[PDB]
Amino acid sequence: FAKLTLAFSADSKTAQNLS
Amino acid sequence: TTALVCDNGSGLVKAGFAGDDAPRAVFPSIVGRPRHQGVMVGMGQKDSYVGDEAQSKRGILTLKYPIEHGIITNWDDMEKIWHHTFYNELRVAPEEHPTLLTEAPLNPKANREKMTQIMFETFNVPAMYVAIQAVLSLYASGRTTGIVLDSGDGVTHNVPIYEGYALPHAIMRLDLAGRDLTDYLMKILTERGYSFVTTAEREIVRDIKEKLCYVALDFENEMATAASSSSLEKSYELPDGQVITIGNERFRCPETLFQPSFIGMESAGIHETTYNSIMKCDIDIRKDLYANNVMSGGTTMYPGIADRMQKEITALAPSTMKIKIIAPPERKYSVWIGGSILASLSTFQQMWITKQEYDEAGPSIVHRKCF
Amino acid sequence: TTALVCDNGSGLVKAGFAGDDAPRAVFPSIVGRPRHQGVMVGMGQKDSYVGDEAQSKRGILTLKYPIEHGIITNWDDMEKIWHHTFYNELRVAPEEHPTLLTEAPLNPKANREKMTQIMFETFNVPAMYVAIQAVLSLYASGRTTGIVLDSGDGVTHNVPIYEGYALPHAIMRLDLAGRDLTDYLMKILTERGYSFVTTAEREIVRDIKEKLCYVALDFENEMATAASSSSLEKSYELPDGQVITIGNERFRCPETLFQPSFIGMESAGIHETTYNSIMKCDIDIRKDLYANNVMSGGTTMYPGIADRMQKEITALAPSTMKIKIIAPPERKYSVWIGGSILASLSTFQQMWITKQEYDEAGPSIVHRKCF
Amino acid sequence: TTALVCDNGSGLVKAGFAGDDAPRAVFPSIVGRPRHQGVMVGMGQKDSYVGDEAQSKRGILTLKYPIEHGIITNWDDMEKIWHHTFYNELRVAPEEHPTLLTEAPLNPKANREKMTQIMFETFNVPAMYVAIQAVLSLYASGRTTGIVLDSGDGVTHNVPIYEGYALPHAIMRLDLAGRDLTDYLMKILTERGYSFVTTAEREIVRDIKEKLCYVALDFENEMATAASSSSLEKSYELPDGQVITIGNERFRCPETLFQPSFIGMESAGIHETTYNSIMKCDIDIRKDLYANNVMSGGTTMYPGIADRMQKEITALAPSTMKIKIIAPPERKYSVWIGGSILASLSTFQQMWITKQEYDEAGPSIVHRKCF
Ligand SMILES: Nc1ncnc2c1ncn2[C@@H]1O[C@H](COP(=O)(O)OP(=O)(O)O)[C@@H](O)[C@H]1O
Ligand SMILES: Nc1ncnc2c1ncn2[C@@H]1O[C@H](COP(=O)(O)OP(=O)(O)O)[C@@H](O)[C@H]1O
Ligand SMILES: Nc1ncnc2c1ncn2[C@@H]1O[C@H](COP(=O)(O)OP(=O)(O)O)[C@@H](O)[C@H]1O
Ligand SMILES: [Mg+2]
Ligand SMILES: [Mg+2]
Ligand SMILES: [Mg+2]
Repeated sequence: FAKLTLAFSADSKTAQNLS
Repeated sequence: TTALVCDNGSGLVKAGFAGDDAPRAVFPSIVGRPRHQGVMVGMGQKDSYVGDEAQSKRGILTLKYPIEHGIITNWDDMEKIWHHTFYNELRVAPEEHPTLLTEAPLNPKANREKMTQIMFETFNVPAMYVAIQAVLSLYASGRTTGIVLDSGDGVTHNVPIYEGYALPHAIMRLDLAGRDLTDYLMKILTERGYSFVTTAEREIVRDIKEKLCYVALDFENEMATAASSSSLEKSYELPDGQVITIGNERFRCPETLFQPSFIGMESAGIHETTYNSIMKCDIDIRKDLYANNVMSGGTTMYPGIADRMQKEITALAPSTMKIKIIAPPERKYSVWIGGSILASLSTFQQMWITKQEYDEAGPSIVHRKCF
Repeated sequence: TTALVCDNGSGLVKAGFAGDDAPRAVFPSIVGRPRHQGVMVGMGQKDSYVGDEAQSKRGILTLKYPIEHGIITNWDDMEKIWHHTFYNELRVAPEEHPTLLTEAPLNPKANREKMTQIMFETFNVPAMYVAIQAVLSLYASGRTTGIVLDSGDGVTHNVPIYEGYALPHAIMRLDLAGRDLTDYLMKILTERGYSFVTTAEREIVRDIKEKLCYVALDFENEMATAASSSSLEKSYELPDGQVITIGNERFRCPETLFQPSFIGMESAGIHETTYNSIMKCDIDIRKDLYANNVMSGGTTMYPGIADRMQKEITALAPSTMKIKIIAPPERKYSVWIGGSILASLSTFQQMWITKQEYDEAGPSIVHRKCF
Repeated sequence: TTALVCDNGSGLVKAGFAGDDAPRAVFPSIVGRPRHQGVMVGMGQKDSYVGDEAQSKRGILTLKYPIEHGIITNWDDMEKIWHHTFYNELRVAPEEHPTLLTEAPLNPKANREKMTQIMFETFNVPAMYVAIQAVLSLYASGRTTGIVLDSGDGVTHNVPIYEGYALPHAIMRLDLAGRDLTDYLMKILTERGYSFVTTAEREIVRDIKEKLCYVALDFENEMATAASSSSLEKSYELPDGQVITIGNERFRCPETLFQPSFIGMESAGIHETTYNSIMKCDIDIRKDLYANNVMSGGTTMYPGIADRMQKEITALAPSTMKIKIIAPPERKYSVWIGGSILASLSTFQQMWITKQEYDEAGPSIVHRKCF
């Protein structure tokens, strides 16, 4: 009921291609 | 804050800033996916190519249009189009910039609902608006009254406006535009011997239609001319270097716009659609719609269409009325230019759909706030 | 831990490490067995001779090639080839090094099954992998797109790759390469009075083919030139001391690559095979592929082949295309160099077939894991 | 005067008289030419063999197909096909007998031009007509409404007809049929070690496809069953006496008809083609089209195809529709049987294209008169 009240309250890419 | 105008048309996304004269980012709305087997490891192998990159690498891609006849079918693809046109083309943050979108009339409402929900939850804005394209075209024409035939790549719609009062019972929608012309050109190019079956070849046939096709003034005389002598024939070079030569198919492809029964549709052409949209209006304003036939859209960019439209409406109208087709040279981007009017107007600043109004009213304020 | 690259071609095993420029061990894959009555006891007599030793004592041996047209028939001989190239040529432990092997396209699957079985059970590895040779050739050319004509000793295949995406329906395979040219030169060297019928004499005719032969630019004009004047005739010295002299057979032997009907085959030449493998691809990418003809293998090491190939492709293609052929001077071992590209890549560490996956799935995981 | 029906298919010519149940002359359309050096003088050595003679002596011949995907490329070879099928098989004078022909839909028009020109000039008939094969299949089914999937050796086309009224905007052509299946079986037979490269071997692989292959009801369960146990494996005897044994390749060969991406084609299978051709039609005829799926052609002669087609269409259609695949046992020749209907009708006699109309209007009346 407390959880219901709280819940519903109203770069790597360029280095790869080079290598 | 400067605003954004992003015309999400069926064929070409036209996006850019407010107050400008020309659209900054014009790119086609296709999403490409690789259909073969990759053998080279690495190399930045993306699972999807969006836009002009999908135009560039198109020999190994399947291209999917997210929009068909003004209705967004695939929504993740449309999210990828919006992500590309915000982050890659414009390089803008949508959390600090307003956005005006254009929409065809007589659209299903859930398209507008999911457009509003994606624009307010995934690319969440301070404000956005959804407008009618014909009102923006009549803004860009510089006049208050007029009938607008707007024909993009999926939707040809006629909307008349008199003194800023649109008549909603005279709006006439026809689902015939340049993608159906592309498919009919792919159908009739196989008569001469040239076969185009894949989605990559649709762009080549669309480029043939954009470069070579034109609206005939008289279809029977042009067919007799093309049957008699080979003066109307024109040549085009394919990307592999082969040269094709086409004849009467230059003008048979836009003739579907005046005769839909070539592609099996029962409905009449655009000239009787415009004439019935005129005759559905009240009797005092029809003369003021006879002299202000504003054309827009890229499909009205053929260099024979205004004289043919004037001839057909002058044949349909009574003879004591002046027919004047308003055909600006910049009618291709014109709806975007109308957004660049309407984002810059001082009276439009109270007509934004704000984020607090959306969070208060759910996704239901877009029907009562817009048209 | 460095990897191993071992191109097991039909004629020459090219083996070595990864990360190195030159192949460390290049030696032909022959197994010699004695065919005469041994009369001296002792003297280091061996029941088998593998490699250059079998090239050294080839007058008193029968030489067997374990690989014919990419398909290994005798498997104990292939085990002796692998044991010689691991323990004697390279002198390394195969239990502590991964080993990449190459393969012709459209090879039978049971060859890959028995290769995986012998690599995991007789010469048991940390890992192994089976790759395509044309991908390594396109790695050695330094580009991403291109069509590869590889031509070793048994298999000549055309593989087109665009942006790292191979087209598996456009791969073409022809069983015509330098061993068939050596047998055709053995057939036509009996025209001038020189008889070569043994397997020892095939090495001498292969040396004549390697040293003196060249590709004519035009076959009919060069045949008329050789028939008219004795200017193209060259002399070669046999190892016993005899001197032979040959004329038009310098350019009749590699003409069979451009004309297979000399040796009675229904298949077309390598230029029409390259043109058909280009024309089987999609129409957008062909302008790249005409600019990126990549040749590899020792059979393309004749000093007349690139100009003849450019003339034939330029005659076949339309005139608006730039016909470029990339033929590097180190194209004899470049496939191996491409293996030394691929095994030293950081992204290739995840694509190895381990011992544990082999013991899980049997010797059948190499079909689903590789190409 | 008894008419003639000559279905010039892509793989097999089927010719015969009208008023007959079975086709009299069924023979494959190949033109053979000898590729070897004839050494025995005399003995009636013909330079070309046409038809079953080309099947008889095929070890020393290169066989050429004059028709590729419904489009006749080589026209002198097609004249040899027509001269053989008139004078040798049927043994008839062409100038005293009318001859209906058949044609694939969406054919290039110059094929029809040259077909009419050779049929009116070389083999000068009194009258001829060019029709559509699917209308003949719907004639031979006995019904009036229905959608026809006709799949031959080059062309698989779907044509819907309701009450004698075709819908030409829903005709869907796919260039994937039994020659592509024969080439795909030639590609996948090399996994087991059997190599088939020449055109003589293509007849052997086509005979293997005709005898042993079948359509799986479910592809994945059949693949798991063939991978698990060797119960589906079958044997076949080659003409040299070697025995081959095949497993999953019995059902991997026609599975390209339901998944074209095996051979690198972007388009969807024949079931999605049939469903999209049904959904392209008007709505009120659709219940008549779901209940009358008529199949014809030899490519629909596998013994699993009707249940798979019913399962796929019932998966695609809504659940309240009665799917009924009409699969007669005589569907291999059924198009010819429909020609035997249409040549024998009393109302067809006014619809002949005469010699006098040809001489009046050139070779251009075949577009205006036929469909
Ligand atoms: N110059 C031209 N001539 C003929 N047709 C054109 C021309 N320019 C564009 N088109 C057609 O118009 C369409 C573009 O119109 P547009 O309104 O920009 O489409 P969208 O906004 O839906 O992408 C394209 O699909 C193209 O086929
Ligand atoms: N310089 C050369 N000129 C002409 N032919 C050559 C030359 N070098 C090698 N060859 C021939 O080309 C063939 C291809 O060599 P290679 O691809 O290394 O064979 P494999 O790798 O299959 O053993 C060799 O069998 C050889 O006969
Ligand atoms: N029993 C069979 N099973 C599967 N395919 C077959 C069988 N018999 C014939 N075929 C295929 O049908 C083709 C012949 O079709 P055909 O009657 O010529 O159609 P079309 O006349 O439209 O070309 C052949 O190429 C063959 O591959
Ligand atoms: Mg638009
Ligand atoms: Mg090699
Ligand atoms: Mg047929």
